[PDB]
Amino acid sequence: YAIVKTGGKQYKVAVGDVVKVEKLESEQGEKVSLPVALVVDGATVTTDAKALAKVAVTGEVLGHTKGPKIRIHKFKNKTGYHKRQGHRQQLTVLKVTG
Amino acid sequence: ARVKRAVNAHKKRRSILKASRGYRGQRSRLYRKAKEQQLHSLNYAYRDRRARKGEFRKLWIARINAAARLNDITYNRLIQGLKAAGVEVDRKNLADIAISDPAAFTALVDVARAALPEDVNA
Amino acid sequence: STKTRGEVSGGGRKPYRQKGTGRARQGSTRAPQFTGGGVVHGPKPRDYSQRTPKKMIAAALRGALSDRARNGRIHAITELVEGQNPSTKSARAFLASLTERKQVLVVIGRSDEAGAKSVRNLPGVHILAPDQLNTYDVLRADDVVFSVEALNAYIAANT
Amino acid sequence: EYPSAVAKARFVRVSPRKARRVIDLVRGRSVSDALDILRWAPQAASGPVAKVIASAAANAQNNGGLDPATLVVATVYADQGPTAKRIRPRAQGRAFRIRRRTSHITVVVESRP
Amino acid sequence: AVPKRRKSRSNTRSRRSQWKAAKTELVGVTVAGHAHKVPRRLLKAARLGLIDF
Amino acid sequence: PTYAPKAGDTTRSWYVIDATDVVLGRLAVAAANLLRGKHKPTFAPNVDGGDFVIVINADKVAISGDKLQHKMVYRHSGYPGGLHKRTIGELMQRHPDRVVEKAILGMLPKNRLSRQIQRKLRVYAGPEHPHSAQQPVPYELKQVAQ
Amino acid sequence: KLHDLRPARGSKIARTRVGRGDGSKGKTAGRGTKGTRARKQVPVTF
RNA sequence: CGCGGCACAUCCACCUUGUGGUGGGUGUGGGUAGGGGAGCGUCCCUCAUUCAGCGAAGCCACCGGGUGACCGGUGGUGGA
RNA sequence: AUGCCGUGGUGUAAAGCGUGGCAGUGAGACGGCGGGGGAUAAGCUCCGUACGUCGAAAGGGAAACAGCCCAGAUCGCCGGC
RNA sequence: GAAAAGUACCCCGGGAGGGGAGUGAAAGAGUACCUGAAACCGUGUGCCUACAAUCCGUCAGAGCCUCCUUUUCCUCUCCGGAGGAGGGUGGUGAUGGCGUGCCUUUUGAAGAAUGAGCCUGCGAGUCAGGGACAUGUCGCAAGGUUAACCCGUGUGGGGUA
Repeated sequence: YAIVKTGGKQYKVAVGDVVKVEKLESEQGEKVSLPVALVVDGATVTTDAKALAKVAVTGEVLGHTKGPKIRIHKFKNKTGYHKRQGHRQQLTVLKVTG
Repeated sequence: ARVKRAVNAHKKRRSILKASRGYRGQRSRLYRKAKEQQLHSLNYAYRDRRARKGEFRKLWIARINAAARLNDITYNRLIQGLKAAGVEVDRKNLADIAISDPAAFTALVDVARAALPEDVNA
Repeated sequence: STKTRGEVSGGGRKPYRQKGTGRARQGSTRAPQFTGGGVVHGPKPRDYSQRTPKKMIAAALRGALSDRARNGRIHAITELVEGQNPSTKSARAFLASLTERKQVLVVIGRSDEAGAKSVRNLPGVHILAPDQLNTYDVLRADDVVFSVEALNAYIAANT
Repeated sequence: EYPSAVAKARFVRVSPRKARRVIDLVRGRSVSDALDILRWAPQAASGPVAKVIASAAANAQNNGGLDPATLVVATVYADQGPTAKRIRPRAQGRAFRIRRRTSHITVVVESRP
Repeated sequence: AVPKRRKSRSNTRSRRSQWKAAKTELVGVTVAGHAHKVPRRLLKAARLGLIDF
Repeated sequence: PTYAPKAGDTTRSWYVIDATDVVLGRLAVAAANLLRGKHKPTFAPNVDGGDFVIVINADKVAISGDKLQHKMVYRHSGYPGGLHKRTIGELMQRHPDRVVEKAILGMLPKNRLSRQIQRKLRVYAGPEHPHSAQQPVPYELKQVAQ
Repeated sequence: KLHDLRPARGSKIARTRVGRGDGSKGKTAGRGTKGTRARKQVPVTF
């Protein structure tokens, strides 16, 4: 297995491993190379750029699954203040093969 | 033109109650009582997502400490060493490794131990 | 129309005095917030009309007519009668054979033999004399029908 | 599975909670023993209920064709009926309200060998 | 003395539910003809025929 | 995420501390963290994890006499006054197990798990521990590094 | 025609409904004080 | 700081090279009374269009949708 | 010493001025530094400061805490310093 | 309900009331009658709860229960998802962290400062005037504009005081 750095974040992945990640420039079926921080083959533990810049994670994208819908407002107190809004982060699903 | 404003009231009224299900007593039955609780509930969620982030950091750190002390090293020196080595690895996945693969964790400890300079002098 | 305080019968009595009752500051039984009460800022019978310039009216009207003429929607006729008597049937056949539309505005003048009679009972058909030629009707109707006399007086009036 | 029979009485002049107090004694009990209980209920308000259960027996046995000896009170309701009200004078001109609450009693019976 | 506040639905139902009648009965009650059941207290009267349904 | 908080995935072994020369503070602290499970990478405050801790020779806990004759323990009743004031040394002569137990309870969190954990503790004043059917695991104290 | 007919941009600004909530203008929504102004428009002369 | 999504001013390049928009960059975006700008929904009228006793409106539940005021769809009751 | 008026260069999306339209405030509190009344007093009170904060500002820390310390939240993140 | 077609008859029952039949398109149209909301009462039922204190929630989050996809497998296999693993909607939510209710008015409030028992409906910044100042936009252009009144029919044309 390996730890991949993507979206400013680190995810634990494996060959054939579906994981929800941040939105990036992709379509429906494209191997996007992503850098890693640590590669673990079960005993060997890597550390340096000699390996980190040597291998990567090439996974395809099957769709763009949306995230959870957040309904929110801010309410302070006796002042009278209700700041209503929403948010739903657009994500995309990555099927790890490399 | 009398408009009979009920419909406009009923929209948000039922919209709130069906989301209010789960509260106790009148908090899940009455509009004007449910409305208030949702104000505080959502402020709580607003701050608690941020707290959730920090709390998960703390749990991950604590578990890292446990593994490190089992490997006869403290958190302070562990992280310092990882910085000197250049291991830009998060605490989340570091803890996951600390559980599912203690051996690789120990290997990272040996890396950090090697990376530490010598002592408390500079 | 509506009805408010002062028009509603009663309500001058002030029961439930202001201390020792445990009740509200009543003051009158026909006040808005009491049922059977008066209306606040209600629909008073406004008589209103947006008085406008003659120049604006005339320009709008001739503008719309010019649009119909540019679009080929003018049907200038000489008369409309089987000699004297009216015929809804005949006018229906003629107009349906000529215009092929629903909404029709007709201009004849003060001639009630069949001009202002055959056109009745025809859904979507309105008829008026030039001096009463508004724009709402014109903009609504597509295939506008004019009599020769209507054009003569109208054009002469507008030089 | 359980071809039940239903009987009920409306506009009964008996207070709901008092009826509840009575019918709590008969949930899941046999018809004949339940009626015996109601015959010897000191509450002196079980009468109407016993009448209703009797109507369950008559319908279950005659309309349905079942054996009364095997009937069990599947469920019983003490529904809140149309409440009326009548005014009562008290001291100092205080005009209080005394209510006349009624109920609707629904009984379901079924054979449970 | 007055109730300062409403009692919660929970506690009002607990007190309301702590209001019940007793259950007493007897089986095997032999009288003339059908063995009608009575309570033990009135059994002797039943044996003497001093009841009516 | 986490993989520890899973029903059945808790190992509760029996550790034994011959708490003689050890001081009260350090003793109670080691028992506290060890009992709660902070030595494990699977620590999960939401659950009653950790191993069981057995305290031996509680009568011998290294407490300075300067506090044996000054530090007091207070047990209020609920009645006017009713402050059952009693010397810690006297408590050591009578029920030292209560002394140690109390010290630990004040080092554990004010929660229900305090009680679920507390029931995992066995403190006996004497040297001999009746419960040897299980596996006693002598535990020693240290300063790890740094 | 009328289904095309529309007005010029900039005319017919929305009427400002006042006492219609906090998101629009406020609870007092204009007479935002507690002195005379909250009950009466003051003579400009005085 | 990082990784991503909206917004107002401004800078730059295009479509009418500010009608109003399109692409990129910097900085900005706690806020009561209160000012400004743009919006959500209900009823009625007109015009055009259009579903409907092969089941409208209102109501109940369910699944989804928008940045918001909110919406759409499905199923049931009911019957204009 | 500070502080203030005015001038000449430099730097900063920009603040400012005059001119019109529509409002609010017109009771302020505390803390820091200088002062009077009071007793060398007060969670006192009347002033000053291009001193702040609260008021109208959430969050961290001070055990809990409107006014002190740090820090001015557009939204999301199971990422770091 | 369009119409009284007003539940004949039979069975419980003192009666009321109910049930089975039956009319009616429909009885989810029975005089207490279109639709039948909410507060409220009540029955059944999945989950939690009798060693534990916090505006009565949120976020973490175990394990049960409902439903459901893939799958070893039940090969009885031209049937099915029985069961199980795993995965995933919607409940319950053990246990931990966090956290002093709205509004009004106040220098200052969760309040031991006030008002609200709950639900439903109603309820508060609008209108007349060729009023007045400023503004956006639309006619004309040293002009512009009519009022009253007249004629005419949908509110059009005249009418210069």
